[PDB]
Amino acid sequence: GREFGNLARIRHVISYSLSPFEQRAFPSYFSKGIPNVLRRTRERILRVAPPFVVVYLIYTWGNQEFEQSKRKNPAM
Amino acid sequence: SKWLDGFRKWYYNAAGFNKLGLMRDDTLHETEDVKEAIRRLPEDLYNDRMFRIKRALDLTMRHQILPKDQWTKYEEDKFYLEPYLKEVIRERKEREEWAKK
Amino acid sequence: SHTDVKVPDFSDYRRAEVLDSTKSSKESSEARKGFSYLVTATTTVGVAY
Amino acid sequence: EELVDPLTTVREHCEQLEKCVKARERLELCDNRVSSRSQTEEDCTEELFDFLHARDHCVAHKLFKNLK
Amino acid sequence: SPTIPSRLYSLLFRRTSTFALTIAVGALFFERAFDQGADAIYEHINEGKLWKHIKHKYEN
Amino acid sequence: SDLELHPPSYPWSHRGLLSSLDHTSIRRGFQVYKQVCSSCHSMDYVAYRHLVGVCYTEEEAKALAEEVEVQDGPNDDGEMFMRPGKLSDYFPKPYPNPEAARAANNGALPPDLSYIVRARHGGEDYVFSLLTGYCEPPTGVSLREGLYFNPYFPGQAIGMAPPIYTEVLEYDDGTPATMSQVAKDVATFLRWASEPEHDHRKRMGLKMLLMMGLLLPLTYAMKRHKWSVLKSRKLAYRPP
Amino acid sequence: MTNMRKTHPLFKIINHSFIDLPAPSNISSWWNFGSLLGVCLMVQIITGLFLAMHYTSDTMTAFSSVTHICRDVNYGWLIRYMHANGASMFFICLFLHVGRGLYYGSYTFMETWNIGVLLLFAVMATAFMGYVLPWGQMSFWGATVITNLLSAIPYIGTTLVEWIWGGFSVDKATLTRFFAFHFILPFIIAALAIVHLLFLHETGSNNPTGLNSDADKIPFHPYYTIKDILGILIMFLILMTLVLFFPDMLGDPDNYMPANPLNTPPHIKPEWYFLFAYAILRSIPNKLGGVLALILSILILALMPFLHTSKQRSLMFRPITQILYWILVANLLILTWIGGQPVEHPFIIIGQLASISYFSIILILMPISGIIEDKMLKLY
Amino acid sequence: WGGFSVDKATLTRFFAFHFILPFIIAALAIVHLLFLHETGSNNPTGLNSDADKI
Amino acid sequence: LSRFLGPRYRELARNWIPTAGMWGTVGAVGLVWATDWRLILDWVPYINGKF
Ligand SMILES: CCCCCCCCCCCCCCCCCC(=O)OC[C@H](COP(=O)(O)OCCN)OC(=O)CCCCCCCCCCCCCCCCC
Ligand code: HEC
Ligand code: HEM
Ligand code: HEM
Ligand code: HEM
Repeated sequence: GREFGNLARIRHVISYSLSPFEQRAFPSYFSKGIPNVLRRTRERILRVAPPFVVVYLIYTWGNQEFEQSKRKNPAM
Repeated sequence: SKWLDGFRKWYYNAAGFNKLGLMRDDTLHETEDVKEAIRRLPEDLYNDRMFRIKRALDLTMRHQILPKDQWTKYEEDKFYLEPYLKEVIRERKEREEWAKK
Repeated sequence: SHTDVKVPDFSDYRRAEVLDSTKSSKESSEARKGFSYLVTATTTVGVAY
Repeated sequence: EELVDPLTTVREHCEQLEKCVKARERLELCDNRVSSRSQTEEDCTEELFDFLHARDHCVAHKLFKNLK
Repeated sequence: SPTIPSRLYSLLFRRTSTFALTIAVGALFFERAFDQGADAIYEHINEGKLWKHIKHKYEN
Repeated sequence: SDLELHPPSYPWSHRGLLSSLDHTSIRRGFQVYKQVCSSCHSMDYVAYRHLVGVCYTEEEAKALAEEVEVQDGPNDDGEMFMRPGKLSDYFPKPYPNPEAARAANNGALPPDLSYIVRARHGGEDYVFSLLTGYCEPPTGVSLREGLYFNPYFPGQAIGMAPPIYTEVLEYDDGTPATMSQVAKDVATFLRWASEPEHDHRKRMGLKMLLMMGLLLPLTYAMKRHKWSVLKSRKLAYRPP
Repeated sequence: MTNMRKTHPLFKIINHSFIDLPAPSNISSWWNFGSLLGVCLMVQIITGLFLAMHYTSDTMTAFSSVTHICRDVNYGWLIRYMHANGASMFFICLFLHVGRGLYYGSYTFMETWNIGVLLLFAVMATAFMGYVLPWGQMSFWGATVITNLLSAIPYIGTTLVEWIWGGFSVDKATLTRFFAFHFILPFIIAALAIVHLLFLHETGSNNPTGLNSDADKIPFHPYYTIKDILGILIMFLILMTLVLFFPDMLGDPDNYMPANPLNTPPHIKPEWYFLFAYAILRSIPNKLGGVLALILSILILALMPFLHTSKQRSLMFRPITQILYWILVANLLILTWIGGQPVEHPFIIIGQLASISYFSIILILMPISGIIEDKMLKLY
Repeated sequence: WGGFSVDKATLTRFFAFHFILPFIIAALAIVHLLFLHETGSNNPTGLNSDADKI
Repeated sequence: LSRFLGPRYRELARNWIPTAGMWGTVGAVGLVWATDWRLILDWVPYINGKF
């Protein structure tokens, strides 16, 4: 839309918030930050990682093929 | 068949909009036909849809998902927007055919 | 009914000195505001440097 | 002539290692194959390069503690 | 006895002009203290290598 | 041959992230450059006043400038003349033009060593491996006159004779002048000549690291403090 | 009455663009990146202005002026290396901004996308001529190579290249006009960024779910104000550690030698942000075909909104096209690696397969995957 | 000056500033047009010309 | 693009062919005149006197 006067039509929705001075800025940061991060990692790792694994394999293979191509052949 | 139905449930779980509580028709991109079909909805389904969208945006904002008992299960995903979308699409094809001839 | 609504529990997010509902505020609000504004002031000092 | 460069000592000590003498004997085989022949166009730059690669890796591990 | 941020809020952090004055005074003292600390850390890491550590042998 | 050789990694005293140069080594390397390297190579972007506060004092660098004779002019009748050097004078060129350098150095042009650490792969490791890596050529390699085998040079045929040996000069501080020590000193001096801001760069990096180690958690705490209204907000849907 | 922030005609523009702008609550850190780009642009301009205070665009003194900046000007080395590493940081932020737009379906904002494509072309041209400006070996030889590929155009190409050169090759006139154009183009980039923001604020911004975020929107101030300041501070951490600790890990050593038309380098490359386009051009064994391959690679990036055949906008709920997207990003990484390698075995066939897979993934595989997803989700 | 007198640094920084200021002048002219367009133009009679505008 | 495949759109295209061809003639003549193209201006009789 354009401005906060009219963006959408919402009926029967209640929301609750507290002051920033009455809540902790890091509420149980590690104890619930670790499992959420591993949950997101388990959701995305099978889509993200194997292309970059293929890139690493292709990079290593092409490099070692280049140094084997630079060497000489014993036939002469 | 049954194998295709099981694979389609597996793909429904892999899509991941059920973890935010969304239905199938909530995730449609708002084109002209989709906005017209949304405008043709009854107010109860309209309010349910926009509360589900607001809750999904809030969950994405805090990078979390719903509890697994609150996920949208596969056999209760009712296609509410689909007949309105078919009506809008068919009348737009009729207008397109009339303008074409 | 509008009296049927209730604010849910925020005690997982609240500070330790506002966790008890049977004790008053205003003898700990200055400490919380001083902590947050000390964080802001130290950030401002570093940015100014 | 009585003042000793530490680089020579570190270099010969690194020539007393394991893969360095395998590169040494490979370069010896290259030298005997090339020098004891006529009408060839083959050099021993590769085996010499492997020998200096191993030897100078060993030297660069342990040279600068002997320099003031 | 009140907590130290409570005293800081009651004296300095309440008014915005006093907040800015506290920020400026802390900027001077923080600049001086951090310059001393960082110079000491860098010189302790690089003892005997800088010019200021060896210039006494050539000042004659 | 087109096949080449990587120089190894040497443990320099300035190799660390916050570790400075050793200025005594730079002073010795400047002595090595003056007594050996300056006959063929140039330092067109380095002057004597750059040595003040790094390797030499004001009077030491002024004596170093005054011990060489530089070009000045024109006078009142438009004639060039020689004068004693000054602190603002740059390091003197060995040749007036590169064609004279090519004629004097058997066709080859000795490059200007002001960025020779930054213009070569490996940096001062390459210079240390080149200066200490002169060896006899292997069998099957025929080498012309005026060319010398150096495996670290690309093509393995350099036009530079081996310029340093043991007692190639006498140090002022009594350090024994072995080939490796002289090569390390001149490599440290060339690294300083390529990057004269190196110590100040690392000191500024240390100060930046300490300020960002202070400022990342504080700005993160400010962001989380302002976003805690949204991140703890509860929602409820109550249709009638 | 006294609500000056919404009544003053100057102040209401800043208000409407940065304070009371309704933004989606759920946008991730990726949405920071474009703001970083603007800040990085400002940084470039500022550093460039101070670099313009001591640089001379003369072929006998350009390298000398660069060395005088790095040695004699107080903190001139800092300004120069902040300028170079800020160009690298600008291209990093451009790549991540474009990748966000590709992933989250933001190309359906078509005018914003097209103004972005024009901005990307302008920034690439500006960075190319700016890299020509220090007049090292690699600057001169890269300018010569790129202008020869421009001369590959039939029947008008040679006259156009001698018109751009101002003569027979890269010379004094080329360097001086490149300094003039490198000065003037970032201000046009800033004006095009104003047009970019105008079109986006006309249409609103997207969220990672791809849904209508009108139900949950927040003011830009102070949420995204403090979030983009945190992003700017992280970007300045990475930029300043790149300047003060590893100043030469992205640059090339042969640019520290003066330009010699007699001596050619054994291997000529552009900088790292042009290497994927260099590998795309170099893979086809033709000149005009390679130039058209580079131009049409950036042009199919522009053509991307016409290939969207899915009823969902973002890729958050589209795993097959997610896999294809990450294969495409992986292929771009491979092309960037190949562009820095010389033409021997097997780099030619690897670059050829990489470019073929790049065009096949963008043009063919993604709409087919979207159609398969629409079948699998029982849409039609 | 960047020195004791008017020298090379003065000329180079004057080239940079003379290059960069007309674009700031163009931006200030855009602000000038906006601040005029909030209220329209004046007429030589100095009266309210709202009844006769083209 | 099957939206514009009909008799009305074919009639509209047929009606707008001569205007588009005349505009293409305008563009070609302007391009030849502005670039001073020798492949065409060497054939026009009065233009030959300036070469
Ligand atoms: C089948 C399941 C996965 C395998 C078995 C493991 C099961 C583990 C079960 C435990 C739960 C794990 C967490 C689950 C999270 C969500 C689901 C998920 O991640 O699914 C797997 C994922 C996507 O699967 P999906 O996209 O649904 O499959 C489409 C097929 N119809 O990803 C995949 O399916 C794998 C995708 C692999 C892609 C490989 C690409 C190789 C080629 C890359 C080339 C790159 C370079 C190209 C260069 C060209 C030029 C040289
Ligand atoms: C005259 C005999 C010289 C002396 C004394 C020094 N150098 Fe030199 N150098 C000389 C020539 C003719 C050349 C070019 C030869 C060629 O084959 O190209 C060089 C070259 C170098 C280089 C560049 C190596 C490269 O890969 O380009 C370096 C780094 C170098 N020389 C170092 C160096 C040092 C440190 C010296 C003082 C001990 C020194 N050289 C003296 C000629 C002469
Ligand atoms: C209008 C603002 C700008 C001015 C006045 C400017 C000016 C200059 C000058 C004088 C140089 C030469 C000094 C040097 O070599 O470091 C230079 C180099 C360079 N500029 Fe800019 N520049 C500007 C903006 C940009 C932008 C927006 C970019 C792209 C991100 C850019 C990219 C570069 C690059 C890549 C170099 C080469 C750096 C090097 O190799 O040393 N410049 N610029
Ligand atoms: C010159 C560099 C650029 C600058 C300064 C710039 C600036 C911005 C800014 C400030 C935003 C709004 C904040 C945000 O969402 O990140 C934005 C968004 C956007 N930009 Fe750019 N941009 C640049 C390059 C590009 C390019 C090259 C493209 C095209 C590929 C592009 C397309 C977009 C799109 C589509 C959005 C909308 C994001 C969304 O709502 O999802 N931008 N840009
Ligand atoms: C940089 C040079 C300047 C440019 C490009 C510029 C541009 C313009 C333009 C386009 C207009 C509207 C057309 C008009 O009424 O003439 C205008 C009007 C005006 N300008 Fe400027 N201006 C400039 C300098 C100034 C200066 C120096 C002043 C202050 C003395 C000024 C004060 C005004 C005023 C008061 C009007 C309103 C005219 C009226 O309604 O009577 N301008 N200017």
